[PDB]
Amino acid sequence: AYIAVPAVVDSRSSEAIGLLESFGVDANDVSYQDHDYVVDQLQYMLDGYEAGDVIDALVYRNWLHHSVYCLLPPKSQLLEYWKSNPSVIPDNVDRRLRKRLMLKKDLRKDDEYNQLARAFKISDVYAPLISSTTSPMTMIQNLNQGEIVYTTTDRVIGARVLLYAPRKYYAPHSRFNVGTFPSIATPKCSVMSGVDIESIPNEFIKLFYQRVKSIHANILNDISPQIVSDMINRHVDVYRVDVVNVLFEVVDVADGLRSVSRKLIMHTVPVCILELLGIEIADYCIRQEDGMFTDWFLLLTMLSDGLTDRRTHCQYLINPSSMPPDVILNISITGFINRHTIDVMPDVYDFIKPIGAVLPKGSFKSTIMRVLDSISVLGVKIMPRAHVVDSDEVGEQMEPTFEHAVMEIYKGIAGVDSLDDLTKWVLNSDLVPHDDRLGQLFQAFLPLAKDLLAPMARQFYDNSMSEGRLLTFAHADSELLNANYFGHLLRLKIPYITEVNLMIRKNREGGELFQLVLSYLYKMYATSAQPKWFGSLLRLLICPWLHMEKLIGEADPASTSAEIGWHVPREQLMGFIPYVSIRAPRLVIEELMEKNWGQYHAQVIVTDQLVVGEPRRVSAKAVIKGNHLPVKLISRFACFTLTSKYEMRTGRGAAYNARLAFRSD
Amino acid sequence: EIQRHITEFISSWQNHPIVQVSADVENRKTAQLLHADTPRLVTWDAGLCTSFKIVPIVPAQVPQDVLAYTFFTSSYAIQSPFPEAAVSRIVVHTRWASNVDFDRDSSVIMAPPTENNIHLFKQLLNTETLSVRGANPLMFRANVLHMLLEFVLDNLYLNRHTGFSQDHTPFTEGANLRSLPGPDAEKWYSIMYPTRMGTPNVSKICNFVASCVRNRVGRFDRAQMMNGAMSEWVDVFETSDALTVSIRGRWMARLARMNINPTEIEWALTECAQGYVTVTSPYAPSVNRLMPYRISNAERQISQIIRVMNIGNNATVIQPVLQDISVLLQRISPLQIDPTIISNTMSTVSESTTQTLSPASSILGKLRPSNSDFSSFRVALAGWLYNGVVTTVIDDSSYPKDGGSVTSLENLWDFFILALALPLTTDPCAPVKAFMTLANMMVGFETIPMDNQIYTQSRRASAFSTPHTWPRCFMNIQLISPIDAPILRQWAEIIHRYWPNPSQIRYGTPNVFGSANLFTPPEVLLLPIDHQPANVTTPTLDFTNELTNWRARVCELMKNLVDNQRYQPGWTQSLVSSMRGTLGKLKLIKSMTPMYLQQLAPVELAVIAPMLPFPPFQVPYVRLDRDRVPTMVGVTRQSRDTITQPALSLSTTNTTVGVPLALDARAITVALLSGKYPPDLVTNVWYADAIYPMYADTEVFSNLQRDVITCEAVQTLVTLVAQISETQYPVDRYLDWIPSLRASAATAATFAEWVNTSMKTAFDLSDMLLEPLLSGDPRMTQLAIQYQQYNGRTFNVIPEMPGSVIADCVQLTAEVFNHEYNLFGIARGDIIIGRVQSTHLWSPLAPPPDLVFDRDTPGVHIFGRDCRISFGMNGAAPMIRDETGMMVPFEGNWIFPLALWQMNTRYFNQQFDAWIKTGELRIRIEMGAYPYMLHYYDPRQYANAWNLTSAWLEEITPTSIPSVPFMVPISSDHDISSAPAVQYIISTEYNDRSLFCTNSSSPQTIAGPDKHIPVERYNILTNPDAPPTQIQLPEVVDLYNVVTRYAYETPPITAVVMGVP
Amino acid sequence: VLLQRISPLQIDPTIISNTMSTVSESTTQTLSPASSILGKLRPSNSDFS
Amino acid sequence: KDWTGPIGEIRILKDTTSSIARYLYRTWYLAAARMAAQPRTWDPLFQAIMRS
Repeated sequence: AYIAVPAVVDSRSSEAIGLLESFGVDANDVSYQDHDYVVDQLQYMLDGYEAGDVIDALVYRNWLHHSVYCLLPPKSQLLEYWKSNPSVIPDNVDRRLRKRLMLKKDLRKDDEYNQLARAFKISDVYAPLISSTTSPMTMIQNLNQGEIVYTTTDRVIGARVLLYAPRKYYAPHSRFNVGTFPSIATPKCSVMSGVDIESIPNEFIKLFYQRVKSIHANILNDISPQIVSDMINRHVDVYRVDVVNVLFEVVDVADGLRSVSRKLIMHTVPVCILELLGIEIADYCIRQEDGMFTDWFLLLTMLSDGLTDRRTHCQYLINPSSMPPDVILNISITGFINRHTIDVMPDVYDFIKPIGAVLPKGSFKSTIMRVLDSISVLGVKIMPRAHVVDSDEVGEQMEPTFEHAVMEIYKGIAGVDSLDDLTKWVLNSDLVPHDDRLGQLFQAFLPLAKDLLAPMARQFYDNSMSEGRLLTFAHADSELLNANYFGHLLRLKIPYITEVNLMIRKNREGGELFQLVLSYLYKMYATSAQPKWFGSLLRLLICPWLHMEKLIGEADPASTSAEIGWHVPREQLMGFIPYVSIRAPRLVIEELMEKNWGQYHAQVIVTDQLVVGEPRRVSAKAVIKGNHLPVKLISRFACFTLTSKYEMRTGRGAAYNARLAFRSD
Repeated sequence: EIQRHITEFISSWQNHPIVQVSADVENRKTAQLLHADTPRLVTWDAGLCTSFKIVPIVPAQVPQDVLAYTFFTSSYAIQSPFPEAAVSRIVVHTRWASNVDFDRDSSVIMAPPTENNIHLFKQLLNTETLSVRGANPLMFRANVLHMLLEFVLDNLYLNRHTGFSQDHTPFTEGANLRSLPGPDAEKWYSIMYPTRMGTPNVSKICNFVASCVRNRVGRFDRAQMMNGAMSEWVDVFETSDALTVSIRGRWMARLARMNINPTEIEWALTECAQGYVTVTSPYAPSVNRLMPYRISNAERQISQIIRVMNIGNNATVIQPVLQDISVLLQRISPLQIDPTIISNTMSTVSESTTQTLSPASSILGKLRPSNSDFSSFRVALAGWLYNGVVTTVIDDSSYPKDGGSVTSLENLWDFFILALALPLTTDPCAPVKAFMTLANMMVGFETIPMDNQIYTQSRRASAFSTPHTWPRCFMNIQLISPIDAPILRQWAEIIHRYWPNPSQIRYGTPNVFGSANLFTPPEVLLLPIDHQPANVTTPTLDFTNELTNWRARVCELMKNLVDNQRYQPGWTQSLVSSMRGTLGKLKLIKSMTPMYLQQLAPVELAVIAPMLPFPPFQVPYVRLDRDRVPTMVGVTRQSRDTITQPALSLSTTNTTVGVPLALDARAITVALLSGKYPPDLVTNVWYADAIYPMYADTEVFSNLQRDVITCEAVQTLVTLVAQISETQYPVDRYLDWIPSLRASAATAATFAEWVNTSMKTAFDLSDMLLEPLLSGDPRMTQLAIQYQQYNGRTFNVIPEMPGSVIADCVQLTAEVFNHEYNLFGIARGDIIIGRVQSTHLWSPLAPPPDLVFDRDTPGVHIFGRDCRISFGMNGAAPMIRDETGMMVPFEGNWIFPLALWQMNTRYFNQQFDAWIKTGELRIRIEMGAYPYMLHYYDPRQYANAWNLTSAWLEEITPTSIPSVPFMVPISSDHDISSAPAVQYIISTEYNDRSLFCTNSSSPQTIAGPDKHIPVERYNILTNPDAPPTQIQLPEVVDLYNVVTRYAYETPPITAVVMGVP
Repeated sequence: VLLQRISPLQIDPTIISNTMSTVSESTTQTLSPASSILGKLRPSNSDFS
Repeated sequence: KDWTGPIGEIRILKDTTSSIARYLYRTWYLAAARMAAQPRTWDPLFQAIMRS
């Protein structure tokens, strides 16, 4: 039996991962194949040939007929190796050619050797032979015959390649086997159907499976993970989180009767949050006595990367208000249809540097800055409020502030005075803006946004880079680009309607419709780049820490923790500020004691008074000179905080060429 | 309106367009044409084929006073096939007990009727309906049609043979019970076999079960073909749904019509190869497999028409196809480049160093080889498969740039290049371009008469593109004077005599592959040149064919030109002799390319052409005949004003299709002058080695499967749109009692978008089905194609529309729905609002005939267009006016249309509701069709319907109405004391087919409406004289019949047809 | 303006765009007829005053 | 409004836009479509030369 799963399977490692219970199969007899090398071999295979020949060749290959390649030096070193110390010449050889090879001190002057060598072919001796002009189909079709295949080139696909000569001449089954490529040559070979072709994270397995299901879809023996669990029976990495989707529906129980309105889906919630919140297939009220969402459905919608319905397939942004064109108040969860892993660590996060998250104007900030401040998984704090900079704060240290500065833009438009008249002039009864008038307002908004805000933002962000590594919210995309912001640029959105948020909140300090107009100004000020689903940051923020305590937990607080920070020598006249903080098991921090923390230099200015009831502290300022810190310099196995202020354990202080120092116990 | 503008904003947010095809699609058309995916045809169902589940509503009174708890089977935890409840109804739910491979993403899932089922009927066209409840009553027919389409498309499965087990209880006579898989399967057997239950009581279930036939349970027929193998098909008695059984029987009939066994697969892959590779198929008793691939001819032709309509005047969709066939010819062709043969042969041309001109060295600069010259030759070789949509011409830059005198030597070589390159292209004006190329170069040297002052002799030869820019002096050679233009008189006869001759080559396998060509017969391809099959397989250089003759006579014309007496004394003798030697050698160059084009290229075009993602599309080639040059190949996709016949509406409602593409003339004649063979080539070894990896794929077998769905969805579209619009095709309409609006072209286009989206949601498709037809006017659609010659004579092809399965099954489901509208949550007729106060226990879904009235009832006032209400003055009664011009008070029996109430739903409520509640008038509101709730009530207590019916009357809107609420009493099994109940809304027709049984585990029903187990459904059990196959399907659905269960396997083609390498 | 706001008809831009396809490039030298008429028609949503 | 969703990391511009950017779009689009159809960009030697 041979089934196929949508993930890279190695025999020694994916057993340690388990990798089959991760799709949802309860489970010896299950022997794993090593399909690690075929993916890199496929990547080397694709750059020369086309796609379809390579894929349609690899499809027709069984993974039980065990075989191997053979690679030989082309012609001159082939005859030279037979000339050399081994006389291991096969019996297919020419009777005259082996006789001329068994002699000593052959050279160019030998006409009798050279005349026969210039008419000698490799295909005379070795058959079947893969040359460079052969199709990829006939390579595998000839490979499925005779347990060894002779080649000429490296660029082959299939089994392992072994070499014939030394490099100086060149230029075990069980009953159930899993793999990552569906075979067709056996009437019985199977493919699992858990996840679709849209959530496969390898980008070569995805390209393979789309082409397989494009043409061979009728003849695939298809099974589900429940049927796999029927057929079977009768170090620990972080940043790999199982995800599922919630198939729910909104119900409207008025009094007695209930109705069903929509049939929604919520694409990539993590499984650990669903386990720790303890939710099941039942009904739920998702509103409080006020009408706010009750602090767990809010977190579920802030973890996902999508929310659509199932009858049509358009994006569904839910209503956060309580005005009833469409109020979502009751939820009935009905199942979980796909399950796979995901690498939570993104691509853009390479060097340790501050995080600029771009949210729109009416997104929920006042709730998430309350919730993220109140999380603690271990003896650390994940994201305190003192490390978070609002989008508001950058334009407030100014002669009358940027909101009030563009509040008086009305002086300059003909027929416009008394700001309510401007807000009546721009928006109609629909509160959708007119096409020209919003741009006519924007052509006066824009020099106030660029020539007045951006130098102050550049100065403020230099100051914020100096006094620690923080997280900075931002309204628009270009607000972090016209000001030369240094850090990771994150474009985010929430699954909610940000517009009707702007009419719920009172105490807005100005026109309540004016801030909706100002939100439209920022929405048009930004560039045309696609934002990336706030759950893409929130899973990074929460889910590695929550997975950490299941295996770091109660080992010892002294020797699971360690911290990185800048170190000044003791010889000073009147020191260790922290940079990150790392919590890991014992072997990982023992592997962190090496990888020396030199080749990283700053210039610490350290002068302040004691400020709070905690012990002696001076809020220093470190400015990194050299390169910033890579993450693979730390680990893949050790979680670390992202934001930190600067302080050390009276007198004064000056510019100190600091260095780092890994301390632990 | 501060809070109200938020509602307006959200209601203008939620009306976003569902279709965003505003961007261009011609980057996706190319990928679809080069590689279209297969649909998913065969899917297996291991459960039991049903769609109706019997749901309980009100639980039974399992403790009571008049009967002990030891009577009921529920006290002993005995599992029963039916819910032991007080009221049981039938609701509709597709694919419960269905362990499918994967779902079609279709579902008609319904709540029980005590809940609200309005969300199924506001799905389609209610963009502008505000409330959560309520739907537009002018959308009901389109909503029901989409619901029936989903209901059909959710049942397209094949039944699977799971496995049996003989029982050990004495409940049956040792019968063989089915075992169906799943996580929890020990409770399906009570549901699946009603007659297996023991009979303790005189409860209604036990009165039904013990009054049936015993030997109709489990297995009764199998086909055992081999020892120790799966049985291929069985026939089983179990709970089923005869509509679903009918749908899956028709689907199995279609897939059994598509079936082939590997013997003709062997024969077809031999005939397509033309013997150059052979394959095998075994000779043994079969294991009864199912490989659906053989389709008809018209299904292939229709998809060919749709693809030709896709490539419309674009030349960037069809360019990668010719570029693909270039690489595919390059893979298996034996010919190769040899660029050095001209540079070798021009090393022995006798000339003098003293001269300034050099005829030996001018050709090598004019005709430089660069090894990328077959990339422009194999495209011209591949363009012979398509003259209808592709017309390969010579590039503009390959012409001598405003004339060029014949005294010049470089332009004289430039003439030779074009004269060799022009017969290869499929452009019909190639001979007149070849003639005018010389006639441009001879201006003031030799003159011939023209047609006008515009297309003169000096008019550029590339400007002759239309087949009647041909000069009269070209088709009458006598008009060219033999003594004042003798060389043009020569070249005209050379064109009229030695131009190549078209032929035909016979590709294709007509049996398995449906032939795709139109305007040519099947199993034939047309070539521009002549071919002769070779007798030898060790080929060698010969000089007797049309291309070598053409090269020789162009060289001899240039020899007569250099030997002309007006042209020679302008030169010296050492230059004339060198040019004559160069021409005499260039005639006798030794290249294999004219022999290859004669003998081997027509074989390997026919080898390739069936195995091709876009099949050949040709109109007839012709040399030199002006009257048979084809213009305007054109497809249609719609009719016009009132002409409903395609042969009449074809000539004025088409779209001309086709492109020219440009190739250079240098690279074709480098290929023609320079080409050689391998050293020891033997053709029956070379082609047998080359063709063998090509014929292990199955992509053409996937395209044959896609053409089924591409022809099927068109007839599905026509049949479904004809139920709401006025088309020309003869269809059968059933849903006229359901009201709808007068649909426009925008409504028809939107409904057709929903049709093909639901069509490609099932079958697992991801690109571009039926949008070429969808882009304009889906009401009147038709498919045809035509071209004409120059003389106005038109050929045309109107392919017939073959049999469709989904379009038949939708009409079958509508025929059932006409008699079982109740099960899908729809009522028929209209309601009568009036105060009825009594203690009786009749049900409002079956009212007594004393309370209803119609238009034929004497003394009933009818209200129409005219709704004018006069108020009351000084105590007189207010009045409303009749249709006949009378003026009546607010009393009696009235008849409204629903739209009259909807247009005046505020002004009528204040005037009428206080009179309906307490006074003495009763209003009949004509609707035709409506959904309904069911609020039950305990019949021992008081019950007023006014809070329900006032909430129904106040939610009526010019857009929508909510579902109609009723009040049905709860039946009991012992005597109860009666309390007065007031109800206002009753029905008119019978409306109580949805009820299954009342007091299921009880001896009798005394008070309230009763209904026993319906004997007319379970016909096979209760009637001992009926055959087991019999279904009375257009009237009732019977919920139990024999179903066949297959165990066929679907292997790939290469698992049975090997190929012998 | 009043006659625009009463009318049932909305002038959509997408009917010409779903047919004519600015891509076309029939020849290789200059613009096609299909891409040349769209440069004149300009199916933009400016106004239809 | 004059963008669709992403094809990976690229949003496409719908041709019914009201702005001037469609005339910038069609020149680069036609340029790419006409350079990709050239035969010289597909032999491996010219790709090695442009690597060099």
